[PDB]
Amino acid sequence: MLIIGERINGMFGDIKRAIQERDPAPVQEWARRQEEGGARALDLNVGPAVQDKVSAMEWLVEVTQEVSNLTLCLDSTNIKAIEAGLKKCKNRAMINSTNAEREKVEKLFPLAVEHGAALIGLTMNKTGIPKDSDTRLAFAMELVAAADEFGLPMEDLYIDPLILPANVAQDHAPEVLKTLQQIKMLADPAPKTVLGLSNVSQNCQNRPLINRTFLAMAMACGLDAAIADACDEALIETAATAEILLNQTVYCDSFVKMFKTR
Amino acid sequence: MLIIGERINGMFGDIKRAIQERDPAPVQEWARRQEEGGARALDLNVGPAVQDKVSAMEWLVEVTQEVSNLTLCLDSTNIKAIEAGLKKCKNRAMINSTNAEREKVEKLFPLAVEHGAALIGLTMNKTGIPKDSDTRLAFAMELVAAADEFGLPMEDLYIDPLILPANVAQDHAPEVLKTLQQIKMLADPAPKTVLGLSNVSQNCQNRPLINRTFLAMAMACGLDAAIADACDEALIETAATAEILLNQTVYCDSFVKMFKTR
Ligand SMILES: CN1c2c(nc(N)[nH]c2=O)NC[C@@H]1CNc1ccc(C(=O)N[C@@H](CCC(=O)O)C(=O)O)cc1
Ligand SMILES: CN1c2c(nc(N)[nH]c2=O)NC[C@@H]1CNc1ccc(C(=O)N[C@@H](CCC(=O)O)C(=O)O)cc1
Ligand SMILES: [Ca+2]
Ligand SMILES: [Ca+2]
Repeated sequence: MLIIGERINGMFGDIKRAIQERDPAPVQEWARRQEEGGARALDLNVGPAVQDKVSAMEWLVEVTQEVSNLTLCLDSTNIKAIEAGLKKCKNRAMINSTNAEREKVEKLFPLAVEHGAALIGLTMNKTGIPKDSDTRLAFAMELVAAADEFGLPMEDLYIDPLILPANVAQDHAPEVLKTLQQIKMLADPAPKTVLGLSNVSQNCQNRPLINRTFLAMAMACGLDAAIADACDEALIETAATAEILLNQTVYCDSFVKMFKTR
Repeated sequence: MLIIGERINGMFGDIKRAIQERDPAPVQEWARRQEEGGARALDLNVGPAVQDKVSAMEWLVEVTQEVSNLTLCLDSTNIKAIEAGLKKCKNRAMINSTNAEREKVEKLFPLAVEHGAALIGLTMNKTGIPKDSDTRLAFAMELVAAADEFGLPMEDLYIDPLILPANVAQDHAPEVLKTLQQIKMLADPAPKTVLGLSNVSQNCQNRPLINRTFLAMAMACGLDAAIADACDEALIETAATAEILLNQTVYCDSFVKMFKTR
Protein backbone atom coordinates (compact mmCIF):
# COMPACT_ATOMS: atom_id res chain seq x y z
CA MET A 1 0.00 0.00 0.00
CA LEU A 2 1.37 3.35 -1.16
CA ILE A 3 0.17 6.20 1.04
CA ILE A 4 0.13 9.55 -0.76
CA GLY A 5 0.07 12.41 1.76
CA GLU A 6 -3.06 14.52 1.25
CA ARG A 7 -2.23 17.52 3.46
CA ILE A 8 -0.34 19.82 1.07
CA ASN A 9 -3.60 20.96 -0.49
CA GLY A 10 -4.72 24.55 -1.07
CA MET A 11 -8.15 23.83 0.43
CA PHE A 12 -6.48 23.88 3.87
CA GLY A 13 -6.21 27.35 5.38
CA ASP A 14 -2.51 27.19 6.25
CA ILE A 15 -1.55 25.96 2.77
CA LYS A 16 -3.71 28.54 1.02
CA ARG A 17 -1.85 31.24 2.97
CA ALA A 18 1.58 29.69 2.43
CA ILE A 19 1.00 29.65 -1.32
CA GLN A 20 -0.38 33.19 -1.44
CA GLU A 21 2.40 34.71 0.68
CA ARG A 22 4.95 32.25 -0.73
CA ASP A 23 5.93 31.06 2.77
CA PRO A 24 7.81 27.70 2.39
CA ALA A 25 7.78 26.81 6.09
CA PRO A 26 4.20 25.46 6.44
CA VAL A 27 4.58 23.37 3.28
CA GLN A 28 8.01 21.95 4.08
CA GLU A 29 6.88 21.04 7.62
CA TRP A 30 3.85 19.12 6.32
CA ALA A 31 6.10 17.37 3.81
CA ARG A 32 8.33 16.26 6.69
CA ARG A 33 5.50 15.23 9.03
CA GLN A 34 3.74 13.22 6.31
CA GLU A 35 6.92 11.37 5.41
CA GLU A 36 7.61 10.66 9.08
CA GLY A 37 4.12 9.17 9.24
CA GLY A 38 4.74 6.65 6.48
CA ALA A 39 3.84 8.46 3.27
CA ARG A 40 6.00 7.58 0.26
CA ALA A 41 4.39 10.15 -2.04
CA LEU A 42 3.00 13.66 -1.55
CA ASP A 43 -0.09 15.12 -3.21
CA LEU A 44 0.42 18.76 -4.22
CA ASN A 45 -2.78 20.74 -4.90
CA VAL A 46 -2.63 24.54 -5.13
CA GLY A 47 -6.32 25.02 -4.43
CA PRO A 48 -8.84 27.24 -6.26
CA ALA A 49 -8.04 30.47 -4.40
CA VAL A 50 -4.62 31.44 -5.79
CA GLN A 51 -4.65 33.39 -9.08
CA ASP A 52 -1.65 32.00 -10.96
CA LYS A 53 -2.07 28.28 -10.42
CA VAL A 54 0.66 27.42 -12.91
CA SER A 55 3.20 29.45 -10.95
CA ALA A 56 1.81 28.09 -7.69
CA MET A 57 2.31 24.44 -8.68
CA GLU A 58 5.94 25.12 -9.69
CA TRP A 59 6.49 26.71 -6.30
CA LEU A 60 4.88 23.79 -4.43
CA VAL A 61 7.17 21.41 -6.29
CA GLU A 62 10.35 23.42 -5.75
CA VAL A 63 9.88 24.03 -2.02
CA THR A 64 8.75 20.44 -1.44
CA GLN A 65 11.56 18.56 -3.20
CA GLU A 66 14.01 20.75 -1.26
CA VAL A 67 13.13 18.87 1.92
CA SER A 68 11.82 15.59 0.50
CA ASN A 69 12.82 12.90 -2.00
CA LEU A 70 9.31 11.42 -2.01
CA THR A 71 7.31 11.06 -5.20
CA LEU A 72 5.31 14.17 -6.10
CA CYS A 73 1.65 13.67 -7.04
CA LEU A 74 0.77 16.80 -9.03
CA ASP A 75 -2.95 17.28 -8.32
CA SER A 76 -4.64 19.75 -10.68
CA THR A 77 -7.21 19.96 -13.49
CA ASN A 78 -5.09 22.64 -15.19
CA ILE A 79 -2.91 20.82 -17.71
CA LYS A 80 -0.54 23.79 -18.10
CA ALA A 81 0.06 23.68 -14.35
CA ILE A 82 0.67 19.92 -14.47
CA GLU A 83 3.16 20.30 -17.32
CA ALA A 84 4.97 23.19 -15.60
CA GLY A 85 5.09 21.12 -12.43
CA LEU A 86 6.56 18.09 -14.21
CA LYS A 87 9.40 20.20 -15.57
CA LYS A 88 10.42 21.28 -12.06
CA CYS A 89 10.36 17.81 -10.49
CA LYS A 90 13.80 16.36 -9.88
CA ASN A 91 12.30 12.93 -9.27
CA ARG A 92 9.68 10.65 -10.85
CA ALA A 93 6.22 12.15 -10.38
CA MET A 94 2.53 11.24 -10.44
CA ILE A 95 -0.06 13.07 -12.52
CA ASN A 96 -3.36 13.55 -10.71
CA SER A 97 -5.20 13.23 -12.88
CA THR A 98 -6.91 12.42 -16.19
CA ASN A 99 -10.42 11.11 -16.81
CA ALA A 100 -11.88 9.09 -19.68
CA GLU A 101 -12.58 12.19 -21.76
CA ARG A 102 -10.75 11.49 -25.00
CA GLU A 103 -9.64 15.12 -25.14
CA LYS A 104 -7.79 14.80 -21.84
CA VAL A 105 -6.59 11.25 -22.51
CA GLU A 106 -4.61 12.15 -25.64
CA LYS A 107 -2.90 14.97 -23.76
CA LEU A 108 -2.15 13.41 -20.36
CA PHE A 109 -1.20 9.87 -21.37
CA PRO A 110 1.50 11.07 -23.79
CA LEU A 111 2.54 13.61 -21.17
CA ALA A 112 2.89 10.87 -18.55
CA VAL A 113 4.88 8.70 -20.96
CA GLU A 114 7.06 11.68 -21.89
CA HIS A 115 8.05 12.25 -18.26
CA GLY A 116 8.02 8.61 -17.21
CA ALA A 117 5.47 9.63 -14.62
CA ALA A 118 2.69 7.56 -13.10
CA LEU A 119 -0.84 8.52 -14.17
CA ILE A 120 -4.03 8.49 -12.14
CA GLY A 121 -7.17 8.00 -14.19
CA LEU A 122 -10.67 8.76 -12.92
CA THR A 123 -13.49 6.46 -14.01
CA MET A 124 -15.68 9.17 -15.51
CA ASN A 125 -16.06 11.68 -18.33
CA LYS A 126 -18.10 14.81 -19.06
CA THR A 127 -21.20 12.70 -18.30
CA GLY A 128 -20.41 12.70 -14.58
CA ILE A 129 -19.54 10.19 -11.86
CA PRO A 130 -21.32 6.89 -12.57
CA LYS A 131 -22.91 4.90 -9.75
CA ASP A 132 -23.06 1.40 -11.28
CA SER A 133 -19.80 -0.51 -10.91
CA ASP A 134 -20.23 -1.72 -14.51
CA THR A 135 -20.18 1.83 -15.84
CA ARG A 136 -17.15 2.61 -13.67
CA LEU A 137 -15.43 -0.51 -15.01
CA ALA A 138 -16.08 0.42 -18.65
CA PHE A 139 -14.32 3.73 -18.05
CA ALA A 140 -11.49 1.84 -16.35
CA MET A 141 -11.17 -0.35 -19.43
CA GLU A 142 -11.02 2.78 -21.60
CA LEU A 143 -8.05 3.98 -19.55
CA VAL A 144 -6.39 0.56 -19.80
CA ALA A 145 -6.76 0.56 -23.59
CA ALA A 146 -5.33 4.10 -23.63
CA ALA A 147 -2.30 2.91 -21.67
CA ASP A 148 -1.60 0.35 -24.40
CA GLU A 149 -2.39 2.90 -27.09
CA PHE A 150 0.10 5.53 -25.93
CA GLY A 151 2.74 3.19 -24.57
CA LEU A 152 2.19 3.78 -20.86
CA PRO A 153 3.37 0.81 -18.75
CA MET A 154 0.18 -0.63 -17.26
CA GLU A 155 1.91 -0.65 -13.87
CA ASP A 156 2.14 3.15 -14.13
CA LEU A 157 -1.62 3.54 -14.42
CA TYR A 158 -3.60 4.05 -11.22
CA ILE A 159 -7.34 3.78 -11.79
CA ASP A 160 -9.47 5.80 -9.37
CA PRO A 161 -13.13 4.67 -9.09
CA LEU A 162 -13.87 7.87 -7.12
CA ILE A 163 -15.19 7.26 -3.60
CA LEU A 164 -17.87 9.62 -2.24
CA PRO A 165 -19.20 10.58 1.25
CA ALA A 166 -20.85 7.62 2.98
CA ASN A 167 -23.49 9.80 4.64
CA VAL A 168 -25.07 11.22 1.46
CA ALA A 169 -23.80 8.87 -1.25
CA GLN A 170 -23.63 5.66 0.78
CA ASP A 171 -24.71 3.39 -2.10
CA HIS A 172 -21.51 4.33 -3.96
CA ALA A 173 -19.15 2.70 -1.45
CA PRO A 174 -20.08 -0.90 -2.27
CA GLU A 175 -19.97 -0.04 -5.99
CA VAL A 176 -16.44 1.29 -5.57
CA LEU A 177 -15.35 -1.92 -3.86
CA LYS A 178 -16.88 -4.00 -6.67
CA THR A 179 -15.12 -1.87 -9.30
CA LEU A 180 -11.79 -2.42 -7.52
CA GLN A 181 -12.29 -6.19 -7.33
CA GLN A 182 -13.06 -6.26 -11.06
CA ILE A 183 -9.96 -4.27 -11.95
CA LYS A 184 -7.97 -6.58 -9.68
CA MET A 185 -8.95 -9.61 -11.77
CA LEU A 186 -7.45 -8.17 -14.97
CA ALA A 187 -4.61 -10.22 -16.47
CA ASP A 188 -0.95 -9.30 -16.03
CA PRO A 189 0.39 -6.74 -16.38
CA ALA A 190 -2.60 -5.35 -14.47
CA PRO A 191 -3.19 -1.67 -13.72
CA LYS A 192 -3.00 -0.32 -10.18
CA THR A 193 -5.76 1.42 -8.24
CA VAL A 194 -5.95 4.46 -5.96
CA LEU A 195 -8.55 6.39 -3.99
CA GLY A 196 -9.03 9.77 -2.38
CA LEU A 197 -9.74 7.98 0.87
CA SER A 198 -10.76 10.95 3.04
CA ASN A 199 -13.71 11.73 0.73
CA VAL A 200 -15.58 8.70 2.07
CA SER A 201 -16.07 10.24 5.53
CA GLN A 202 -16.69 13.89 4.60
CA ASN A 203 -19.04 15.46 7.18
CA CYS A 204 -19.46 12.12 8.97
CA GLN A 205 -18.92 11.31 12.64
CA ASN A 206 -15.56 9.74 13.54
CA ARG A 207 -13.96 10.22 10.13
CA PRO A 208 -10.76 8.39 11.15
CA LEU A 209 -12.76 5.24 11.95
CA ILE A 210 -14.59 5.42 8.64
CA ASN A 211 -11.36 6.11 6.72
CA ARG A 212 -9.53 3.20 8.41
CA THR A 213 -12.27 0.68 7.79
CA PHE A 214 -12.77 1.57 4.15
CA LEU A 215 -9.02 1.43 3.53
CA ALA A 216 -8.85 -2.12 4.88
CA MET A 217 -11.90 -3.11 2.82
CA ALA A 218 -10.50 -1.47 -0.30
CA MET A 219 -7.12 -3.16 0.08
CA ALA A 220 -8.84 -6.54 0.23
CA CYS A 221 -10.22 -5.62 -3.19
CA GLY A 222 -6.78 -4.84 -4.62
CA LEU A 223 -6.27 -1.16 -3.75
CA ASP A 224 -2.63 -0.19 -4.27
CA ALA A 225 -2.51 3.46 -3.23
CA ALA A 226 -4.49 5.93 -1.21
CA ILE A 227 -4.42 9.68 -1.03
CA ALA A 228 -5.00 9.99 2.70
CA ASP A 229 -3.93 11.48 6.02
CA ALA A 230 -0.35 10.21 6.47
CA CYS A 231 -0.30 11.80 9.93
CA ASP A 232 -3.09 9.51 11.07
CA GLU A 233 -1.23 6.84 13.02
CA ALA A 234 -4.22 4.49 13.23
CA LEU A 235 -4.65 4.67 9.46
CA ILE A 236 -1.00 3.79 8.90
CA GLU A 237 -1.41 0.80 11.25
CA THR A 238 -4.33 -0.44 9.17
CA ALA A 239 -2.39 -0.13 5.92
CA ALA A 240 0.51 -2.03 7.47
CA THR A 241 -1.76 -4.70 8.93
CA ALA A 242 -3.73 -5.15 5.70
CA GLU A 243 -0.56 -5.87 3.72
CA ILE A 244 0.27 -8.64 6.18
CA LEU A 245 -3.24 -10.10 5.91
CA LEU A 246 -3.01 -10.21 2.10
CA ASN A 247 0.41 -11.83 2.41
CA GLN A 248 1.96 -8.94 0.49
CA THR A 249 4.49 -8.33 3.26
CA VAL A 250 5.93 -11.08 5.49
CA TYR A 251 4.87 -11.01 9.13
CA CYS A 252 7.09 -9.92 11.97
CA ASP A 253 6.18 -8.59 15.42
CA SER A 254 7.13 -5.01 14.47
CA PHE A 255 5.30 -4.96 11.13
CA VAL A 256 3.92 -1.46 11.78
CA LYS A 257 7.38 0.02 12.41
CA MET A 258 8.75 -1.81 9.37
CA PHE A 259 6.03 -0.27 7.21
CA LYS A 260 6.96 3.26 8.28
CA THR A 261 10.70 2.75 7.76
CA ARG A 262 10.92 0.55 4.65
CA MET B 1 -22.75 -8.51 10.87
CA LEU B 2 -23.67 -11.00 13.57
CA ILE B 3 -21.19 -11.09 16.44
CA ILE B 4 -21.05 -14.41 18.27
CA GLY B 5 -19.41 -13.94 21.68
CA GLU B 6 -16.37 -16.24 21.94
CA ARG B 7 -15.54 -15.80 25.65
CA ILE B 8 -17.63 -18.64 27.18
CA ASN B 9 -15.04 -21.24 26.20
CA GLY B 10 -13.50 -23.87 28.49
CA MET B 11 -10.01 -23.02 27.16
CA PHE B 12 -10.15 -19.87 29.28
CA GLY B 13 -9.05 -20.46 32.87
CA ASP B 14 -12.05 -18.81 34.50
CA ILE B 15 -14.62 -20.74 32.45
CA LYS B 16 -12.79 -24.03 33.01
CA ARG B 17 -12.95 -23.34 36.75
CA ALA B 18 -16.61 -22.35 36.69
CA ILE B 19 -17.58 -25.51 34.79
CA GLN B 20 -15.57 -27.85 37.01
CA GLU B 21 -16.89 -26.28 40.21
CA ARG B 22 -20.30 -25.63 38.66
CA ASP B 23 -20.19 -21.92 39.57
CA PRO B 24 -22.83 -20.05 37.47
CA ALA B 25 -21.54 -16.57 38.35
CA PRO B 26 -18.50 -16.28 36.01
CA VAL B 27 -20.45 -17.68 33.04
CA GLN B 28 -23.52 -15.49 33.53
CA GLU B 29 -21.37 -12.38 33.97
CA TRP B 30 -19.67 -13.08 30.64
CA ALA B 31 -23.04 -13.65 28.97
CA ARG B 32 -24.26 -10.22 30.08
CA ARG B 33 -20.97 -8.48 29.23
CA GLN B 34 -20.86 -9.88 25.69
CA GLU B 35 -24.46 -8.93 24.96
CA GLU B 36 -23.81 -5.41 26.27
CA GLY B 37 -20.80 -5.23 23.95
CA GLY B 38 -23.01 -5.95 20.97
CA ALA B 39 -23.01 -9.72 20.55
CA ARG B 40 -26.30 -11.30 19.49
CA ALA B 41 -25.21 -14.92 19.92
CA LEU B 42 -23.00 -16.68 22.47
CA ASP B 43 -20.56 -19.47 21.69
CA LEU B 44 -20.56 -22.17 24.36
CA ASN B 45 -17.58 -24.52 24.56
CA VAL B 46 -16.98 -26.73 27.61
CA GLY B 47 -13.29 -27.08 26.89
CA PRO B 48 -11.24 -30.31 26.92
CA ALA B 49 -10.47 -30.38 30.65
CA VAL B 50 -13.85 -31.42 32.10
CA GLN B 51 -14.50 -35.17 32.25
CA ASP B 52 -18.28 -35.27 31.64
CA LYS B 53 -18.58 -33.03 28.60
CA VAL B 54 -22.21 -33.83 27.87
CA SER B 55 -23.52 -32.72 31.26
CA ALA B 56 -21.15 -29.75 31.13
CA MET B 57 -22.75 -28.50 27.91
CA GLU B 58 -26.26 -28.87 29.32
CA TRP B 59 -25.11 -26.91 32.35
CA LEU B 60 -23.62 -24.08 30.28
CA VAL B 61 -26.87 -23.81 28.32
CA GLU B 62 -28.97 -23.80 31.48
CA VAL B 63 -27.02 -21.14 33.38
CA THR B 64 -26.59 -18.99 30.27
CA GLN B 65 -30.18 -18.81 29.02
CA GLU B 66 -31.17 -18.07 32.60
CA VAL B 67 -29.76 -14.57 32.13
CA SER B 68 -29.73 -14.30 28.34
CA ASN B 69 -32.27 -14.60 25.53
CA LEU B 70 -29.43 -14.68 23.00
CA THR B 71 -29.00 -17.39 20.38
CA LEU B 72 -26.72 -20.05 21.84
CA CYS B 73 -23.94 -21.33 19.58
CA LEU B 74 -23.12 -24.84 20.82
CA ASP B 75 -19.40 -25.37 20.15
CA SER B 76 -18.40 -29.04 20.41
CA THR B 77 -17.01 -31.98 18.40
CA ASN B 78 -19.04 -34.40 20.54
CA ILE B 79 -22.39 -35.01 18.82
CA LYS B 80 -23.95 -36.31 22.04
CA ALA B 81 -22.96 -33.09 23.81
CA ILE B 82 -24.57 -31.09 20.99
CA GLU B 83 -27.79 -33.10 21.14
CA ALA B 84 -28.09 -32.79 24.93
CA GLY B 85 -27.45 -29.07 24.56
CA LEU B 86 -30.09 -28.44 21.89
CA LYS B 87 -32.61 -30.31 24.03
CA LYS B 88 -31.94 -27.84 26.86
CA CYS B 89 -32.19 -24.73 24.67
CA LYS B 90 -35.38 -22.72 25.12
CA ASN B 91 -34.46 -20.41 22.25
CA ARG B 92 -33.35 -21.22 18.70
CA ALA B 93 -29.74 -22.39 18.68
CA MET B 94 -26.70 -22.70 16.43
CA ILE B 95 -24.56 -25.82 15.99
CA ASN B 96 -20.79 -25.44 15.85
CA SER B 97 -20.13 -27.49 13.99
CA THR B 98 -20.05 -30.04 11.16
CA ASN B 99 -17.30 -30.49 8.57
CA ALA B 100 -17.34 -31.79 4.99
CA GLU B 101 -16.98 -35.42 6.09
CA ARG B 102 -20.13 -37.20 4.87
CA GLU B 103 -20.42 -39.21 8.09
CA LYS B 104 -20.60 -35.91 9.99
CA VAL B 105 -22.90 -34.30 7.41
CA GLU B 106 -25.66 -36.93 7.51
CA LYS B 107 -25.86 -36.72 11.29
CA LEU B 108 -25.49 -32.99 11.91
CA PHE B 109 -27.59 -31.54 9.07
CA PRO B 110 -30.65 -33.62 10.04
CA LEU B 111 -30.03 -32.67 13.67
CA ALA B 112 -30.01 -28.96 12.83
CA VAL B 113 -33.19 -29.37 10.79
CA GLU B 114 -35.00 -31.32 13.53
CA HIS B 115 -34.33 -28.54 16.02
CA GLY B 116 -34.78 -25.66 13.59
CA ALA B 117 -31.24 -24.60 14.43
CA ALA B 118 -28.53 -22.84 12.45
CA LEU B 119 -25.49 -24.87 11.42
CA ILE B 120 -21.85 -23.93 11.01
CA GLY B 121 -19.96 -25.86 8.35
CA LEU B 122 -16.16 -26.01 8.22
CA THR B 123 -14.56 -26.21 4.78
CA MET B 124 -12.55 -29.30 5.63
CA ASN B 125 -12.85 -33.07 6.00
CA LYS B 126 -10.66 -35.92 7.26
CA THR B 127 -7.80 -35.01 4.91
CA GLY B 128 -7.30 -31.75 6.77
CA ILE B 129 -7.65 -28.01 6.30
CA PRO B 130 -6.96 -27.17 2.64
CA LYS B 131 -4.80 -24.13 2.00
CA ASP B 132 -5.96 -23.41 -1.56
CA SER B 133 -9.24 -21.52 -1.91
CA ASP B 134 -10.18 -23.88 -4.77
CA THR B 135 -10.47 -26.82 -2.38
CA ARG B 136 -11.96 -24.74 0.42
CA LEU B 137 -14.66 -23.68 -2.05
CA ALA B 138 -15.12 -27.30 -3.13
CA PHE B 139 -16.01 -28.28 0.44
CA ALA B 140 -18.18 -25.17 0.76
CA MET B 141 -20.19 -26.38 -2.24
CA GLU B 142 -20.66 -29.80 -0.62
CA LEU B 143 -22.12 -28.04 2.42
CA VAL B 144 -24.48 -25.94 0.27
CA ALA B 145 -25.53 -29.15 -1.50
CA ALA B 146 -26.14 -30.97 1.79
CA ALA B 147 -28.32 -28.10 3.03
CA ASP B 148 -30.64 -28.54 0.04
CA GLU B 149 -30.49 -32.32 0.46
CA PHE B 150 -31.58 -32.33 4.10
CA GLY B 151 -33.86 -29.30 4.00
CA LEU B 152 -31.82 -26.72 5.92
CA PRO B 153 -32.84 -23.21 4.84
CA MET B 154 -29.80 -21.70 3.13
CA GLU B 155 -29.75 -18.66 5.43
CA ASP B 156 -29.36 -21.05 8.36
CA LEU B 157 -26.07 -22.34 6.93
CA TYR B 158 -22.87 -20.58 7.97
CA ILE B 159 -19.80 -21.66 6.01
CA ASP B 160 -16.50 -21.32 7.87
CA PRO B 161 -13.37 -21.13 5.65
CA LEU B 162 -11.28 -21.67 8.81
CA ILE B 163 -8.85 -18.80 9.34
CA LEU B 164 -5.40 -19.56 10.80
CA PRO B 165 -2.70 -17.43 12.56
CA ALA B 166 -1.18 -14.72 10.38
CA ASN B 167 2.32 -15.20 11.78
CA VAL B 168 2.74 -18.91 10.99
CA ALA B 169 0.08 -19.61 8.35
CA GLN B 170 0.08 -16.20 6.67
CA ASP B 171 -0.61 -17.61 3.18
CA HIS B 172 -3.99 -18.90 4.42
CA ALA B 173 -5.32 -15.39 5.09
CA PRO B 174 -5.71 -14.32 1.45
CA GLU B 175 -7.09 -17.75 0.49
CA VAL B 176 -9.78 -17.26 3.14
CA LEU B 177 -10.80 -13.91 1.71
CA LYS B 178 -10.94 -15.39 -1.80
CA THR B 179 -13.05 -18.29 -0.55
CA LEU B 180 -15.52 -15.96 1.16
CA GLN B 181 -15.75 -13.96 -2.07
CA GLN B 182 -16.45 -17.01 -4.23
CA ILE B 183 -18.90 -18.44 -1.70
CA LYS B 184 -21.03 -15.33 -2.16
CA MET B 185 -21.14 -15.98 -5.91
CA LEU B 186 -22.63 -19.48 -5.86
CA ALA B 187 -26.41 -18.93 -6.05
CA ASP B 188 -29.19 -17.01 -4.31
CA PRO B 189 -30.40 -17.53 -1.76
CA ALA B 190 -26.69 -17.78 -0.95
CA PRO B 191 -25.44 -19.31 2.31
CA LYS B 192 -23.96 -17.21 5.08
CA THR B 193 -20.33 -17.17 6.16
CA VAL B 194 -18.63 -17.11 9.56
CA LEU B 195 -15.12 -17.19 11.03
CA GLY B 196 -13.37 -17.80 14.35
CA LEU B 197 -11.78 -14.36 14.05
CA SER B 198 -9.42 -14.42 17.04
CA ASN B 199 -7.50 -17.32 15.46
CA VAL B 200 -6.02 -14.97 12.87
CA SER B 201 -3.99 -13.13 15.52
CA GLN B 202 -3.02 -16.07 17.75
CA ASN B 203 0.53 -15.60 19.10
CA CYS B 204 0.88 -12.31 17.22
CA GLN B 205 1.62 -8.81 18.49
CA ASN B 206 -1.06 -6.11 18.32
CA ARG B 207 -3.78 -8.79 18.33
CA PRO B 208 -6.77 -6.42 18.49
CA LEU B 209 -5.49 -4.49 15.45
CA ILE B 210 -5.00 -7.64 13.39
CA ASN B 211 -8.44 -8.95 14.40
CA ARG B 212 -10.40 -5.85 13.46
CA THR B 213 -8.43 -5.21 10.28
CA PHE B 214 -9.18 -8.72 9.03
CA LEU B 215 -12.85 -8.46 10.04
CA ALA B 216 -13.26 -5.40 7.83
CA MET B 217 -11.50 -7.14 4.95
CA ALA B 218 -13.65 -10.24 5.38
CA MET B 219 -16.87 -8.22 5.50
CA ALA B 220 -15.94 -6.62 2.17
CA CYS B 221 -15.79 -10.22 0.97
CA GLY B 222 -19.22 -11.03 2.36
CA LEU B 223 -18.62 -12.23 5.93
CA ASP B 224 -22.00 -12.48 7.71
CA ALA B 225 -20.99 -13.51 11.22
CA ALA B 226 -17.92 -13.88 13.39
CA ILE B 227 -17.06 -15.63 16.60
CA ALA B 228 -14.95 -12.92 18.21
CA ASP B 229 -14.31 -10.75 21.27
CA ALA B 230 -17.67 -9.03 21.76
CA CYS B 231 -16.10 -6.98 24.57
CA ASP B 232 -13.44 -5.44 22.31
CA GLU B 233 -14.97 -2.00 21.64
CA ALA B 234 -12.68 -1.27 18.68
CA LEU B 235 -13.72 -4.56 17.06
CA ILE B 236 -17.41 -3.65 17.45
CA GLU B 237 -16.71 -0.18 16.00
CA THR B 238 -15.24 -1.83 12.89
CA ALA B 239 -18.19 -4.20 12.53
CA ALA B 240 -20.58 -1.26 12.80
CA THR B 241 -18.59 0.84 10.32
CA ALA B 242 -18.24 -1.97 7.78
CA GLU B 243 -22.04 -2.43 7.56
CA ILE B 244 -22.36 1.25 6.68
CA LEU B 245 -19.64 1.11 4.02
CA LEU B 246 -21.29 -1.94 2.43
CA ASN B 247 -24.62 -0.07 2.49
CA GLN B 248 -26.16 -2.86 4.58
CA THR B 249 -27.26 -0.39 7.26
CA VAL B 250 -28.30 3.22 6.64
CA TYR B 251 -25.85 5.80 7.88
CA CYS B 252 -26.54 7.94 10.89
CA ASP B 253 -24.16 9.79 13.21
CA SER B 254 -24.81 7.26 16.02
CA PHE B 255 -24.17 4.23 13.81
CA VAL B 256 -21.91 2.62 16.43
CA LYS B 257 -24.34 2.88 19.36
CA MET B 258 -27.12 1.93 16.94
CA PHE B 259 -25.31 -1.29 16.09
CA LYS B 260 -24.79 -2.16 19.76
CA THR B 261 -28.30 -1.36 20.98
CA ARG B 262 -29.87 -2.85 17.86
C1 LIG C 1 -11.17 14.60 -4.30
N1 LIG C 1 -10.03 13.86 -3.70
C2 LIG C 1 -9.33 13.12 -4.73
C3 LIG C 1 -8.05 13.64 -5.36
N2 LIG C 1 -7.43 12.91 -6.32
C4 LIG C 1 -7.93 11.71 -6.75
N3 LIG C 1 -7.26 11.03 -7.72
N4 LIG C 1 -9.09 11.18 -6.23
C5 LIG C 1 -9.81 11.80 -5.25
O1 LIG C 1 -10.85 11.29 -4.80
N5 LIG C 1 -7.54 14.82 -4.93
C6 LIG C 1 -8.18 15.63 -3.88
C7 LIG C 1 -9.12 14.79 -2.94
C8 LIG C 1 -8.27 13.95 -1.94
N6 LIG C 1 -7.70 14.75 -0.86
C9 LIG C 1 -8.41 15.19 0.22
C10 LIG C 1 -7.81 16.19 1.03
C11 LIG C 1 -8.49 16.69 2.16
C12 LIG C 1 -9.79 16.20 2.48
C13 LIG C 1 -10.50 16.74 3.68
O2 LIG C 1 -11.14 15.97 4.39
N7 LIG C 1 -10.39 18.06 3.92
C14 LIG C 1 -10.96 18.86 5.00
C15 LIG C 1 -10.63 20.33 4.72
C16 LIG C 1 -10.06 20.95 6.00
C17 LIG C 1 -9.93 22.47 5.90
O3 LIG C 1 -10.32 22.98 4.81
O4 LIG C 1 -9.46 23.17 6.84
C18 LIG C 1 -12.47 18.69 5.04
O5 LIG C 1 -13.02 18.53 6.13
O6 LIG C 1 -13.10 18.70 3.96
C19 LIG C 1 -10.41 15.21 1.67
C20 LIG C 1 -9.73 14.70 0.55
C1 LIG D 1 -11.19 -22.37 16.52
N1 LIG D 1 -12.18 -21.27 16.65
C2 LIG D 1 -13.34 -21.58 15.85
C3 LIG D 1 -14.60 -22.14 16.47
N2 LIG D 1 -15.67 -22.41 15.67
C4 LIG D 1 -15.64 -22.18 14.33
N3 LIG D 1 -16.74 -22.47 13.59
N4 LIG D 1 -14.53 -21.67 13.71
C5 LIG D 1 -13.39 -21.35 14.39
O1 LIG D 1 -12.39 -20.88 13.79
N5 LIG D 1 -14.64 -22.36 17.80
C6 LIG D 1 -13.51 -22.07 18.68
C7 LIG D 1 -12.52 -21.01 18.09
C8 LIG D 1 -13.13 -19.58 18.20
N6 LIG D 1 -12.92 -18.97 19.51
C9 LIG D 1 -11.71 -18.53 19.98
C10 LIG D 1 -11.60 -18.32 21.37
C11 LIG D 1 -10.38 -17.87 21.92
C12 LIG D 1 -9.26 -17.62 21.08
C13 LIG D 1 -7.98 -17.15 21.69
O2 LIG D 1 -7.39 -16.18 21.20
N7 LIG D 1 -7.55 -17.82 22.77
C14 LIG D 1 -6.35 -17.60 23.57
C15 LIG D 1 -6.36 -18.51 24.79
C16 LIG D 1 -6.46 -17.62 26.03
C17 LIG D 1 -6.47 -18.43 27.33
O3 LIG D 1 -6.40 -19.69 27.18
O4 LIG D 1 -6.55 -17.89 28.45
C18 LIG D 1 -5.12 -17.81 22.73
O5 LIG D 1 -4.25 -16.91 22.72
O6 LIG D 1 -4.99 -18.87 22.06
C19 LIG D 1 -9.36 -17.84 19.68
C20 LIG D 1 -10.58 -18.29 19.13
CA1 LIG E 1 -3.60 -4.11 -6.89
CA1 LIG F 1 -22.87 -12.49 2.98
